[PDB]
This record gives sequence, structure tokens and C-alpha cells, in this order.
Amino acid sequence: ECSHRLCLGTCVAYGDGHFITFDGDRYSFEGSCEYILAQDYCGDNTTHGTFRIVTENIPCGTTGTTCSKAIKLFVESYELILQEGTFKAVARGPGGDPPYKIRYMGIFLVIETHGMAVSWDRK
Amino acid sequence: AHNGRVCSTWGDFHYKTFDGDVFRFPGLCNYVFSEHCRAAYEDFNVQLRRGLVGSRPVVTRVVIKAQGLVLEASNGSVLINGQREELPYSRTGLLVEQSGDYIKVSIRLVLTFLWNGEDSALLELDPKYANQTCGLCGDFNGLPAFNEFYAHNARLTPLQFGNLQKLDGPTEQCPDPLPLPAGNCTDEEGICHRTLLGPAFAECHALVDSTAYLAACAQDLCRCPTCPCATFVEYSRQCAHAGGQPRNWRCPELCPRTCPLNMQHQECGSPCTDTCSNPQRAQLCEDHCVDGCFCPPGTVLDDITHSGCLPLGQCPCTHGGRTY
Ligand SMILES: *[C@@H]1O[C@H](CO)[C@@H](O)[C@H](O)[C@H]1NC(C)=O
Ligand SMILES: *[C@@H]1O[C@H](CO)[C@@H](O)[C@H](O)[C@H]1NC(C)=O
Ligand SMILES: *[C@@H]1O[C@H](CO)[C@@H](O)[C@H](O)[C@H]1NC(C)=O
Ligand SMILES: [Ca+2]
Repeated sequence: ECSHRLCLGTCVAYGDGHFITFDGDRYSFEGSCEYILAQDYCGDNTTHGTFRIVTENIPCGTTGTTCSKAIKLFVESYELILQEGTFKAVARGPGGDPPYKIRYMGIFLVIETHGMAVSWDRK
Repeated sequence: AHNGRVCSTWGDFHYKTFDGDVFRFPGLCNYVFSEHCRAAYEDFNVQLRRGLVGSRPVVTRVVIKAQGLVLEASNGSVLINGQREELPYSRTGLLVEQSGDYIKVSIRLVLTFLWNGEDSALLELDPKYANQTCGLCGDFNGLPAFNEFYAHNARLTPLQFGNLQKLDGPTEQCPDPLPLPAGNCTDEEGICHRTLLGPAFAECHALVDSTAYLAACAQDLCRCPTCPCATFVEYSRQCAHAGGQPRNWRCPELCPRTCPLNMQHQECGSPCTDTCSNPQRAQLCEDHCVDGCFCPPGTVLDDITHSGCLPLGQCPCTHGGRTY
């Protein structure tokens, strides 16, 4: 008999391109361009969706095998680029308070949006 | 936006540094157009060679060295690490394309190099390269008028400045351009003033000063009279890069452009052309105005069979490489 608390779905995008999607499927994909790791911007209406996450493989000292990533955490009209070891902010739209929060969780940058928490190992 | 992280080279040997300077330099050898030279380990080394096509000033060869990658663009061809490659060529962090009218080499987190193929060439650099670069594009310290032209506390002329950033071949001894005598012509008909100060670049007057561009337009008028629109094109690029919205200035007489049947030639069109393979790419883009061919609103591009811009509900689908 288990408590009936809901549990957060988990996607994992790591390594040379291994992905473990939300539904538990596993596969490997070696992509070099920018790839939508997630979004609500897919539906009969795209505009009732909120966020969007793109990633691509940075080489950190050459143009060869991948060495790190580059994340683009869009949240509504905000934006956060995760590269090179820390974050940025290119907020362009309406300038309200952040719909996100930023934290240094161990060896991770963790960015929350009250229902959607992204953890980046910084590499 | 790309406020002061841009340098450019256009028309009759006109060089614009990161911080806003403009000067003419009629060099004709290889030059260090920009280079990471105030760091323990260099990240980029982009060089230009400027030559003559009959009489037209052109760029004949670019050699971008970055992070162990060598990229030699010349003769309408691209050499990647010594091997010819067919456009577009993409790898982790690097992509080179024939996008639009140009050849664009983007080395992600390093640089963005546009090369129109004959005369123009534009560099976008990361903000982290401030104060650590040196070359015709300047130092990227943000101060235009004070720090590019002081070689050990002495002020130089643009001829001397461009001659400092010179680099001979292993077996080549290229001379220096002797100073051009006085000019003539100026803007007698007023075309440069009428266009540049006209309606199109109105808000561009609020971001980029046109004085040097007016002078360059007049100087190009002194040259051939089918080649005065290079300065207007460059001003459009710069105004778009600062953030402002350039407006269409081209008229069937002012260097007319042509595009395919369903594609219109626009100044300041959205860079991410929606195409029913990804018909909503242009939703949350971040990139300023870009010139080129575009589609009338509503009918996204058809990149699946290249039938021009097509209505959303009449363009094919793709399954496993099969067209439907
Ligand atoms: C959502 O899409 C449907 C068609 O699928 C359309 O009829 C409706 O107006 C759209 N709603 C909004 C808010 O865009
Ligand atoms: C460019 O290369 C072609 C061969 O690919 C050659 O015929 C031509 O002379 C070269 N130069 C120009 C300006 O086309
Ligand atoms: C830029 O570099 C010069 C060279 O010595 C230095 O004096 C200056 O403090 C630097 N400024 C910035 C903002 O990097
Ligand atoms: Ca300076």
C-alpha cells in the first residue's frame, strides 16, 4: 500500500547523445544542430503553451567530439542561455518578475518554474 | 542586440571596427582582419586578402583559423581543414552554409562570419572576446576613437594602421598602398543624402551615425556608378545589427534585386523563414532583421520539394525520405 503522491516525470539527455525520454524510452542520437529537448509549443493551438528547451552539442576546445552542451530555457517571454559553465538572461518580452528561480544544487544549475525544474551538470 | 560586437569590410576598401570607427584602407595583401591575440591560448584567427577584379575591389580569400579548424574561402569554394566540402557543412559547434546571398560560417560561441562572395564581409564576435582581440576590426574595448590608433602613444593614419596589421606569405613580399590623392565628385546629385537621410533608415539615424557612410557613398560615386549601393547595403546591415528596423530602399533603379516567383526581396525580413516542415520556426526566434528572399505572410516555404513558398495546406509531407 503506497501513498498516492504524484511523482515528477523525468527526461534525461546526457553523454554523446543518449536520451531517456519522459515515458521511459531510451535511445541514442548524435546531433550537431539545435534540437528541441522539450516544448509546449506543439498543438492545435501552439500559443496556449508556455516553455521551450533547446540543446546542442558544444565542443569546448575544438570542433570535434562534443565536450559540453548549450541549453536555451525559454519561459513565455523570458529566455535563459546555459553555456560555458553558467547561465545568462536575454529577457526580451514583458519585464515582470522571473517565472523561474535559480539555484546551485551541488554540481548542478537548477532552474525551476514552479512545475518544471531543469538540472544541468554544467558540462 | 549585436550592438558593438560587429566589424565589417565593404565596397572600396571600407573597414568598420567593433566600436564604430570607419576608414578606407586600399591594401592589397593578406591582413589580420581579426585575431584573439591578448590571451594565453588563441581562439580565432580570421584573415582577409583583398584584390582586384578588373578594377572592382573584392575579397579574394578568407582564412579563418579557430580551435584547430582551418577554413579557407576563395574562388567560390570552401576548404575545410584542407579538403573541399559541399555546402552546407556542419559539425559540433561549426556550420558553414550558402544561406541567402552569402557564405556564412558560424562557430558557435566563437564567431559569425558572413562573406557576400565578392566585396562584403562581416564578423560577429562573442562578448567574452572584449579587449583580447587585435586586427583591423579593432580591440573590442568599446571605445572607438581613442585606442585603435595609438601605437606606443603615437596616433596613426588609416594607411599606417592597416599596414601594421599586415602578414606576408612565406615567399611573398607585397608592397603597401601609396596614399590616394585628393578626391572629387562628392554628392552632387544628392543621392547619398536623399537615400540615407530618407524615410527608410529613419530609426537607423537613432542608432548608427551616417556621416562616414555618407562620405563612403560619395567616394564610391567617385568610382564606378553601378557600385554606389554597397554603402547603403552596409548601412542596412549595421542598422539591422544595432537593433533598428531598416525599411525597403531598393527601387528598380537603385541597384534592383530579384528573387524567385513566390519569393520577394526584402530588407529586414525575419531570419527564420517559416517552412511547413517546421511551419512555426518563426515563433520565438531571436535574431534581428536580415535581408534576402522571403515569402508573403501566410504561405510558408516549401523546403521538401522546393516549389517556392506554398500555402500551409498544400505542401507535401515526408516519411522515411518519401515525399507525399
Ligand atoms: C485553436 O485552433 C483551432 C483549430 O485547430 C482554432 O479553431 C481556434 O480558434 C484556435 N484557438 C486559439 C485561441 O488560437
Ligand atoms: C573559380 O573556380 C572555377 C573552377 O571551379 C574557375 O574556373 C574560375 O576561374 C575561378 N574564379 C572565378 C572568379 O570564377
Ligand atoms: C582593456 O585593456 C586595456 C589594456 O591594458 C586595459 O588598460 C583596460 O583596463 C582594459 N579594460 C577593460 C574594460 O577590459
Ligand atoms: Ca578602442
